[PDB]
Amino acid sequence: VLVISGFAVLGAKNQPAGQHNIDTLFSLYRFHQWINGLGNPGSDTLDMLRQQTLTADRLASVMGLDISMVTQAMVSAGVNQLQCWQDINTVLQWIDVASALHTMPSVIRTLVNIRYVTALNKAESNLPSWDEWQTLAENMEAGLSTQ
Amino acid sequence: ADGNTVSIDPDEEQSTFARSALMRGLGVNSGELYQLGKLAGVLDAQNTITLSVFVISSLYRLTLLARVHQLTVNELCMLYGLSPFNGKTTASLSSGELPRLVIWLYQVTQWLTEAEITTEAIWLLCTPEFSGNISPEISNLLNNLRPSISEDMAQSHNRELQAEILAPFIAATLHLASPDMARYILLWTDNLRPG
Amino acid sequence: FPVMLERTRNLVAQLTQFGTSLLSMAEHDDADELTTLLLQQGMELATQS
Amino acid sequence: KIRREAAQMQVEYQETQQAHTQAQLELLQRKFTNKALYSWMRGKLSAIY
Amino acid sequence: YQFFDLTQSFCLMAQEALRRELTDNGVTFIRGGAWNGTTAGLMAGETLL
Repeated sequence: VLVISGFAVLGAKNQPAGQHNIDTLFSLYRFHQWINGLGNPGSDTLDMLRQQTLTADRLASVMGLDISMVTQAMVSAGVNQLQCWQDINTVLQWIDVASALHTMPSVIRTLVNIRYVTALNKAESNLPSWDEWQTLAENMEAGLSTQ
Repeated sequence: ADGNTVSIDPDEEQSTFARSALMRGLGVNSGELYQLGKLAGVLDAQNTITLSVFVISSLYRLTLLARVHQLTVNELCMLYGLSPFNGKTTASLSSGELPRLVIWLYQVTQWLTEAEITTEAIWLLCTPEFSGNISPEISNLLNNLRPSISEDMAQSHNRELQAEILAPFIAATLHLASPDMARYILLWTDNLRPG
Repeated sequence: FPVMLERTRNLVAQLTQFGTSLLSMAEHDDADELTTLLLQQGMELATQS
Repeated sequence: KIRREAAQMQVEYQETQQAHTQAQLELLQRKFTNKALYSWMRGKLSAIY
Repeated sequence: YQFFDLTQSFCLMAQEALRRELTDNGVTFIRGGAWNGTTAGLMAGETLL
């Protein structure tokens, strides 16, 4: 499947197809781990991965996660379609950093978008307002234990 | 206990503090809260809901029902779809219908634990639904049936003989045990007529 | 037709024992690798012991 | 306390045991001669026979 | 692989010879699929037989 797609459905950095180096090596390793974790429907998953019919809701159903989680991952990574495994792995790592912190993907996006510049010396001061800070803290803390 | 209308939409920006409190109390994410609202049928326009103690009690009852049976919200939705009480809202559960649902759920969970079957697998093997498109196994069945057998002998009149002829191909495409078991599965599927 | 019949038949015959031989050697190979991996696992286990 | 350390490293020894047994299982499933090949075998042989 | 290619050519020319001998041009039983490339092109022998 990878060779038939010609690394187009795999994605590449600054090169056509893919150069034999550490970036493509790590990408292939993570892709193989994802294929191993696919499960029983992994055969059909790769089947429409050969095509361009692998939809976000189908991926959500196969992985067993939440469709709203997948959608907020889409809107956070900025990709409207799983054109390449670069986009796929970006979405997967966003989901991973959301799940590890037990917090919503848009909350992760808000945390990343914090330009902590505090009156210039860099791009701009993206510091949220007071109530925005309070709401963000509530959202990121809402998923903890009792003790 | 204020009665104000708040939205439980996971995609809703600026989530209500009461919504977050309900999320933390139920211990389920926003998507599972939306699924619980869908199951309860108390959903409104823009996935809103009035903050009323009756609806809160209904949601907490659903959560306790899932917890006592050791099942998640999605699995609860699947078993509700497979249950005879499917297509009904939790509000539309009478004082005698709720205990019936409880006892049915308990017996189903006990038998499922005894049989040692997972949740999505039992969903697939209990519902008559489909995956959504043609599977690679179906494509292989087509590619091994069109060449091997043509209409010449397939256009016979004996349905049982046609089933016998098609049985080895069905066994090959389903990784089955024996051609006769493939034939008997064909007999089930023909007496059922899914499509 | 008949002459072609028998020598296609026997060419198929050599093809079939070729297939059986390759299957048997593949089984022997994968047995070899599984035993080698078992020995390796045993040796690090002996190290920890 | 050195006994405790020995017990903990026994735990990691048996954990590595589980790790390489899982590796054995996955490589056995990744072997060449496998269930798909043998199902091909059985189906084709049954029909053609 | 080379021997299977030769045997397939032999069976195709035998089929053509049978077609000429029976003065018919519609009968076909060698319909490909003998070389199942997914499995190194095996189980061609019983199909050709």
